[PDB]
Parts: sequence; structure tokens; C-alpha cells
Amino acid sequence: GSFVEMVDNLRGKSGQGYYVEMTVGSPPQTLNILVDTGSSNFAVGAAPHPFLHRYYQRQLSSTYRDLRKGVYVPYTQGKWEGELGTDLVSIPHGPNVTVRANIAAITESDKFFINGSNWEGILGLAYAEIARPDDSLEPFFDSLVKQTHVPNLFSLQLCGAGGSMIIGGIDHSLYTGSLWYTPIRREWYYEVIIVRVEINGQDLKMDCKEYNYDKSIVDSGTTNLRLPKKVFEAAVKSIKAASSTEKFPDGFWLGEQLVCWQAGTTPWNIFPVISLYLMGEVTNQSFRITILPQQYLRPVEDDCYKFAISQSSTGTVMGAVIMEGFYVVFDRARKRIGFAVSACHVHDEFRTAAVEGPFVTLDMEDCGYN
Ligand SMILES: Nc1nc2ccccc2nc1N1CCCC1
Repeated sequence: GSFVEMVDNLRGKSGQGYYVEMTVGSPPQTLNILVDTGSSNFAVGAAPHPFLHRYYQRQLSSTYRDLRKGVYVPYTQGKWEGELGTDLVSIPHGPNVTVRANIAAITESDKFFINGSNWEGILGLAYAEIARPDDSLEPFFDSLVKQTHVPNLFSLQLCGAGGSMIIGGIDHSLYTGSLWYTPIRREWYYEVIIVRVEINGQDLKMDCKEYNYDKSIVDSGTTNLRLPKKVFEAAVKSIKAASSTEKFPDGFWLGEQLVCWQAGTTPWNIFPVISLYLMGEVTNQSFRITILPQQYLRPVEDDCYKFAISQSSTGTVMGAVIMEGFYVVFDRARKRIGFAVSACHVHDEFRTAAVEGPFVTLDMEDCGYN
């Protein structure tokens, strides 16, 4: 399992996602595409926009095809809108293959393209269920798999402060220890089940349904770890108490105010370690993943930091803060998500992120909410 073409094929600014090189059309038109496992449309900019600079030019592709059908994607704090079509796609530092796929050519934007982000489009890598306009618009990865011999599998190493996407394979060099897998509960988002939460080993002692209310997803297109209101409050209460030797304003905890120490003097060790126990492959087994303050304290330009754990009303989003500690294998073929300690993860001399198991956990499928 060696994939040296694909290693280090991701780049990205802090809090502005991780993107990848893709070409579309004939002749090839290069674009930087956000890697988003929380959506299922491959959409790209196809018109002028201030924060864009390059874009898809459909009238220059001899292989473009118009599906003569619009698509409208509203969401939490914005919208994008565009015209459906198809065209040959490739990934220069990906599998050596060209495939025809659904492309959404974006024409209206609103709080979507981010200034100085250097990505021009989005590659939704999750399931048809949540594709727009409807689940019959085949997402790119499916197309890729069905048109080639590429296994139904991708893995993501994301490094805090670049990273790798391996399509079709697990690269052992990107991580150490063992891979541990958790079931994909249902195939829309990469939904999975959390059965226990610990701050420095203290249980939140919470009815585990609260952890997945009304779902727990793995989303590379979300920066923060987002937790359900109820879980969030208890988590911050516990993190507060554990780092209480130094105190911060309410505003820091709400993800607003930065906090700064002199360069190189960051007291990582006063902040607690956060562990999520995920449902295992075998009955009555969980494994845990364990992330550091280095993961949930996001650097900003003294060394300055922004708290990267926020409230949610739509359930647990396991974002980049979580993904940055782990090689995360997206094993669609066997319906499961594999975690291993990332070889590229940020940590101090004294504490590392971790992936340990097994643990005896009874009644784990009570931990999902319906
Ligand atoms: N993963 C997400 N992708 C998006 C793409 C476009 C617009 C909004 C998006 N929101 C996402 N999140 C997953 C659940 C809520 C946030």
C-alpha cells in the first residue's frame, strides 16, 4: 500500500479548508478544489467573482455537456447557485485516470468563496442521499469508482500548523500504530456513533444519545469540533475547570477573543486532552480517539490562538480539529471509517494524540438518536 504520487497533494490556509488540484475539460483547465466530506456535490466557479480569480470556462471545453438544469444550494449562512453539466475530470496528483462526472458550474455566490483562499470549487465526497438537487445526481467519487478499477476507498491526512488525499488506498507511511474502524451508521454524511466523551479522562457522565443528537458526522469541510448545546456546555465547563490555573474571558470560550502568550511559551499542558470513544466493529467494543489542545487551539496571526470547539444545533460535527490528529480512512467498501494516529500531527514533546482500544462498552446502538 504505497501511493507516493498522492502524498502531500493537499494545501490550505488555517480555517479555510484543505484543497486539491483537479483538471476539468478538454484541454485541461486546472482548479483548486476544496475537499469536503460533509457534502456530495462537485461544484466549481464558472463566472467572475471578486474572491475568485480563475474559473471553469465551459465554452472552452470540447468535452463539456449541458444538462440544461439549474441547481440551488442554500445553507446555514449563505447560498450558491449554478447550472448542471458534465465534463472529463482528472486529478494530476491522484490516480492516473480521467473520468466523466457531474459538475455544477456556479453562477451566483453569496458568502461562499472565501477571500484569499485559493480554492475555486468544492469536491463533496459523501453520499448521493444529500446531493442537490436530488440523490440521483451522482457524486464524483462514485463516478470515479464505477468508471475505473480504483477501490471504493479514500484516506485523509490533514496537517495543522498541508496534507495528503490517497484515493483508492491506505498509505501506511502516513500514520503509526493501528487503524481502528467505526461503522458508517447510515450513508448520507459519514455519520458515526460516539458512546463516551472524556476530558483528561473524566467522563462527561452523560446519556450517550446526547453525543449523537441528532447525529455525529465526520466533515473535512468544517474547521471546528462542533458539539450539541447540552454536550458543549458540559465540555467547556470541564475544560474550564481543568485549565483553571490560568483564566480567560467568557468571549474566548465562545470562539471570538484570541488569546496570546509570548512566542514559544504556550502552556499546552495546562489544557486538557479530549477523548471520543467511537462504536467499534465488534459487538460491545469501542476504541477511543484522543486529541490535544494543539488540535482544538487554532493558530492565528506573540503566539495567538482561537478556541475551535463551538456549539451546534444540528449534532456533532467532527471537523478539522479532530481530523488533524489522525489518518482517517474512508472505507466506503466495508462501510466504515478508520482512525490512526497521524504521523504529521502537531504535538509537544510530552503528549501525543492517540488511538487506543478495545474497551468493553455495553448497549452502544442505544447511543444513536432517531
Ligand atoms: N460539510 C459542509 N459543506 C458545506 C458546503 C457548502 C455549504 C455549506 C456546507 N456546510 C457543511 N457542514 C456540514 C453540516 C453543517 C456544516
